[PDB]
Amino acid sequence: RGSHMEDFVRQCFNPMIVELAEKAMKEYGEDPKIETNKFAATCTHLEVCFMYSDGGSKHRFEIIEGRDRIMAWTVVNSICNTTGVEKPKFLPDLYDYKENRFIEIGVTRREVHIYYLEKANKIKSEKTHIHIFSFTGEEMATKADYTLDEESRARIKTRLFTIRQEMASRSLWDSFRQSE
Amino acid sequence: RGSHMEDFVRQCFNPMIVELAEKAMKEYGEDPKIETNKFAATCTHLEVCFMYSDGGSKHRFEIIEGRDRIMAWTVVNSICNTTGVEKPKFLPDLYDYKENRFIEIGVTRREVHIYYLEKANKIKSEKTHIHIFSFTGEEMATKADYTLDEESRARIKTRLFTIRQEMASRSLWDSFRQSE
Amino acid sequence: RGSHMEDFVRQCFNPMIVELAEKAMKEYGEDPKIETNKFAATCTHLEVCFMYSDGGSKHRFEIIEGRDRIMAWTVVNSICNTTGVEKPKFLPDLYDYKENRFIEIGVTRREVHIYYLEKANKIKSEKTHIHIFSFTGEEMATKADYTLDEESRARIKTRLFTIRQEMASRSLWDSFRQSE
Amino acid sequence: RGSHMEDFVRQCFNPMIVELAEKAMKEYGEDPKIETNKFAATCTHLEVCFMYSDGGSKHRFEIIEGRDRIMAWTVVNSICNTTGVEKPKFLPDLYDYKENRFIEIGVTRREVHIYYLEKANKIKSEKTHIHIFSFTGEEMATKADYTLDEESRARIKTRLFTIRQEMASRSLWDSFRQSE
Ligand SMILES: O=C1NCCc2cccc(c2)OCCCCOc2cccc(c2)C2=NC(=O)C(O)C1=N2
Ligand SMILES: O=C1NCCc2cccc(c2)OCCCCOc2cccc(c2)C2=NC(=O)C(O)C1=N2
Ligand SMILES: O=C1NCCc2cccc(c2)OCCCCOc2cccc(c2)C2=NC(=O)C(O)C1=N2
Ligand SMILES: O=C1NCCc2cccc(c2)OCCCCOc2cccc(c2)C2=NC(=O)C(O)C1=N2
Ligand SMILES: [Mn+2]
Ligand SMILES: [Mn+2]
Ligand SMILES: [Mn+2]
Ligand SMILES: [Mn+2]
Ligand SMILES: [Mn+2]
Ligand SMILES: [Mn+2]
Ligand SMILES: [Mn+2]
Ligand SMILES: [Mn+2]
Repeated sequence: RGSHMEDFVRQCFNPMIVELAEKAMKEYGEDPKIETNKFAATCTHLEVCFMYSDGGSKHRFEIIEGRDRIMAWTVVNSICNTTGVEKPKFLPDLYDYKENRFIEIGVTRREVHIYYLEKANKIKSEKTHIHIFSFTGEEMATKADYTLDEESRARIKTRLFTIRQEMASRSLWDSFRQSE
Repeated sequence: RGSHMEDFVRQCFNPMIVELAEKAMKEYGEDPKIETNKFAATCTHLEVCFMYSDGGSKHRFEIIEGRDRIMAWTVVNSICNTTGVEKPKFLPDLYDYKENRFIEIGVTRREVHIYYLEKANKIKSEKTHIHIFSFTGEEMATKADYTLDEESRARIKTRLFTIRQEMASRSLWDSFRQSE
Repeated sequence: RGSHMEDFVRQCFNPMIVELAEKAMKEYGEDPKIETNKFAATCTHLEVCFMYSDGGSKHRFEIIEGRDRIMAWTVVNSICNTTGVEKPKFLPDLYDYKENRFIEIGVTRREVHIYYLEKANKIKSEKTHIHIFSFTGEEMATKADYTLDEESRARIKTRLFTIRQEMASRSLWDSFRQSE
Repeated sequence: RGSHMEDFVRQCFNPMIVELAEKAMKEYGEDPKIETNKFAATCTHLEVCFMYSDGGSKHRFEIIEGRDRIMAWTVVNSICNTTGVEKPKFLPDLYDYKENRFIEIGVTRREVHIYYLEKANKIKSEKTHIHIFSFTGEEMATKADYTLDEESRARIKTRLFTIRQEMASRSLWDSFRQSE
């Protein structure tokens, strides 16, 4: 295919993130060489989920994103069967052992307002906490409970805007923006 | 022997846990290739003991389980001879430098209620703290003092239920359950 | 060139610091083999900046010094575009996610009093926090807010005086002092 | 020489401790192959000093023991010239950046009472904090200020008694005891 977006994704993100995103897309019938915008988004979503899990105390989070579908659901079942929390219909991204709730992390190129609306209406488990990040430095969380402290969330916002700058410097941002 | 339980234990637990469990069983005249249920249980008990020791503050715990019998008793003697705590008749699993007591960690396929009864009656040192975990997500500790915080114990419960699911998915749980 | 200062810098600082200082000087048209005093100063400034970033809590600081000019400004733009802080005219050394301000770290062979005066007058962004260290063990910070706790700053002062002793023992301090 | 004490020291302590003790003894005209009791004591003293430095918060301690005489005094001079603390006449073992004092750590086979007396009378700098450990599990510190918390000191006491047991099991304790 020879996409410019593909070579930028491989130099922007670390090899473990790229490998997990490639495996995730292929598992769902998506090709990272063609759907290069989806390739960038899944890497971005993966890195955001991992910085998020690094922001709290040790042992605080259980990472669901980044596993295969079967093993991700297996850990969800164990979390539900040991904490009594209701089983979510869709795969979440983390579990907060402190607040005892699942977290769905979103990363959007639109307003954080409209994307949360889509995710809140998509998921039926109203117990699942939602936390949205934008590429412009905005965020929005369920009940205005942002889970982490200010500095951990600020790192994610800074990293997101750096990716945007790197994309625009290569004339790839406009195609990435009008693709969500 | 060629046991399905053997190959699952080697892929479920990390190689250091398997090696320590193999050495522990052989030291007591048990063969991991035949007593494959005991092989799974000792690996599970070993991993639970190590996650437990990782749950507290640094330097808080002294790990007794996972050593050879002679060296495990040597550290117990040093702990007793330096803290004044009475020497337990049976080998415990950890020592809590914070609460100044030995901890016996149990992992059961039955009710956490009955297993503690067996361990409390087995040990005569009533000073030794007892902490039981089940594969269903229940726990029970001496004086209702669970030592660690909620999230460290929840990780162990989640991990235990994941092992149960992995066993049942391979049709090995029923033999493991009716073997304790 | 065969400078004694060059061989001391390579044995005093760790190879990653030397490599970053060499790249920084060459990027600005300076040669570490000739401008050996500048070579020592940039290594010292780099090490001080990194010990500083290690002094606070995790995630607290964003390191700007030690990057290439383009990437350093790219992260600054993301920090400004996500926190609303005004863009500084000159490249700072760190960003404090806790106090929400940029930090300019200085290391001087003169009085900490006069060097801050030069840096305060050089920078127009009065929001940028200034923190000066001397080779004699003195420090001076904006609004007397020294950011870190006492022990993290004391380590830097101790390290600075050790470098001075190592220089004087090799008869290189006097040339280094009367060069700033 | 072929000493039993020599081979036990090499299997009891980690190779970095043995190497530092060997270098320390040779620097003072002592041979680890002959003065095997001194070899064991210097390894024990070195390990105790390092567990001690690991007991406090990060950045809290500056390790003086384990360096060459010239570099150990160079760091002492920098600590004194930056904190204003008086220069000790004899090399201490650590510096407490929290309490702003040097620490002399002793390890004795006699009563902690008599050994402190020798060290307090040896050193003239009454500012230098003294902390003694015994192989029986006793300790004694200046002004009853034990610096670290209870659990960090208990680890050192446990480790000391384990070394004693390992020595006595090899019939080397009695020669080690009546050698101090
Ligand atoms: O967890 C998730 N799993 C999805 C795995 C996946 C990978 C590749 C293709 C695909 C599914 O099909 C897309 C189905 C229609 C959904 O449209 C999108 C588009 C882009 C991102 C997301 C969803 C998304 N955002 C998140 O925040 C997530 O957590 C999350 N997906
Ligand atoms: O510490 C322990 N050391 C035992 C070492 C050992 C290994 C292999 C065989 C064996 C002994 O013989 C069994 C003797 C009869 C005891 O029956 C069992 C069966 C299964 C687990 C345990 C005990 C057990 N549960 C714990 O919780 C422990 O801590 C613990 N053992
Ligand atoms: O961030 C910085 N970037 C400068 C990068 C650089 C490297 C090599 C040569 C050069 C610039 O040209 C010098 C231009 C005139 C400035 O004179 C000096 C001399 C010595 C140190 C500094 C400035 C300095 N002190 C700091 O504290 C800094 O943070 C800092 N520089
Ligand atoms: O720091 C120290 N540096 C000494 C370096 C050294 C190594 C080998 C031989 C030697 C000196 O000559 C001995 C001179 C007479 C002193 O007798 C002893 C005997 C055994 C231990 C100590 C002192 C001692 N105890 C501590 O606690 C220390 O801190 C400490 N030494
Ligand atoms: Mn997801
Ligand atoms: Mn998500
Ligand atoms: Mn046990
Ligand atoms: Mn047990
Ligand atoms: Mn700078
Ligand atoms: Mn600077
Ligand atoms: Mn000493
Ligand atoms: Mn000493």
